[PDB]
Amino acid sequence: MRVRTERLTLAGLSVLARIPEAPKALLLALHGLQGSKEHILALLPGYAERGFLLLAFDAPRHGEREGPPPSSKSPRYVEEVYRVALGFKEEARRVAEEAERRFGLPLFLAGGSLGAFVAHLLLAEGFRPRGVLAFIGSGFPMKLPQGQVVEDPGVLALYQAPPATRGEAYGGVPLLHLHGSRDHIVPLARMEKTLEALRPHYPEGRLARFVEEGAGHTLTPLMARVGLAFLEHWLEAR
Amino acid sequence: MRVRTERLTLAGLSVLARIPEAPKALLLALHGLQGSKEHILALLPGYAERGFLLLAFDAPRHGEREGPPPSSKSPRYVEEVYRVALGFKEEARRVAEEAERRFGLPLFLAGGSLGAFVAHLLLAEGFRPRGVLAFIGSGFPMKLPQGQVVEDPGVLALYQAPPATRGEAYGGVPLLHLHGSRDHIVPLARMEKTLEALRPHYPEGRLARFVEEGAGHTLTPLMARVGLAFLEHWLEAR
Repeated sequence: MRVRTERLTLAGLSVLARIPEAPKALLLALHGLQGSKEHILALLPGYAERGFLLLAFDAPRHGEREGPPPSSKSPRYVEEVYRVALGFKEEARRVAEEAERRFGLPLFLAGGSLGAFVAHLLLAEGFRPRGVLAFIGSGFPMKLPQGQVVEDPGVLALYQAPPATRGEAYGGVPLLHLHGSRDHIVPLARMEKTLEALRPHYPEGRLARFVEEGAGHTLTPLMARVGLAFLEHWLEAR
Repeated sequence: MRVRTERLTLAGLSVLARIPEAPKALLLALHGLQGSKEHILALLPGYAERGFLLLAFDAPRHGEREGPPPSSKSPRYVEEVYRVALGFKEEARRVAEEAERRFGLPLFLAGGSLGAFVAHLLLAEGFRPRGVLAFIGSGFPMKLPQGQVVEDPGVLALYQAPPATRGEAYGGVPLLHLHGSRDHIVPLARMEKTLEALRPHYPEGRLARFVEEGAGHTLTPLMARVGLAFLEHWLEAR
């Protein structure tokens, strides 16, 4: 399918869009730390060409928005990363609720790294999309390095009760985690911890994982193809 | 896509074929213990419609062939199960090589349970398809139950040197293991042991796993859909 790149205004932010002629569904994509709305859409080859109306926006301090983004060399890095995440979550929820209204179609969510964590924050807070792809990520915030200072109440609360520890709130929304076995930014074990926390709250067949052996912290074209099949599976179901 | 079913003769065996009107690749499918050629093709919905010419034949002692198959009550159960696997392997390689000569299309393998182990036996002996789907299975033979007697030299050889311990002979052929977390016939850990044995021999990736949380020892529609994405990714690769 031919695909047109265009900008809308939803929930008051500027969203990059890829709209197909006969859209069959929407896909809101949330990028990773140090990423951008152009970056995440480029990592989803063939999706719009198959009928998914893609939408991405820059998280706080990223892309065209005012920086600077968090620096891993700062003792306030973690706090800034999750302040960005909490803002990204609040924005995403509104972007999705509007998008649905402006385009009237089933909506799925995709997030890479920080965006996958935000996808978990959204599900834990009751957001109900038709399915979620969580790439190179986790439902627990990153291990907190020694030497950091965290005083923000929102950030402390996410560490005290990570979203993946609230599986009962996820509504069994279909969820696929896609990961690389050698990821050093989000260790494989944190993705597996997320799946094990969610397991008991998910009806059989609705929760799954795909692991590319040897891959690191990169949303590979293989992961992208598998995620595309997963969204079509739930879109064509029941 | 029009698809028709027919019986062909390849390498002297009766092969069930599901033929699309526009074949872009071949998929030889190898059923599991107590299964049959019709059962394994029925568990691959949508594959022929996407352009895969599916082929399946009955393993020794199964389906239309003189049986019965091995019975778990027998002290020679394991011996008989792996002699069926060795026979099935030798036949499958001849069927695959004839199908490739005849249709000139990229060839992939899919195996379910014992058929997944047969796919491993083929890779360990240097058969080089474009990619392999190993559903609900493992590259190691089952744990030997107490009371089993194994005298067949060919089966003893499989325990002495399981195929997954010969990763260097696999030639980095793309391989995806698809499994259910609650499978007790082939425990999840046997599939993980397979991948860990092969990992050092797949330094360029192309090895992967897909685990459906809550699924058991069945080839689920979600597994089939993910396996079709893996095959299309490798078919399209350049």
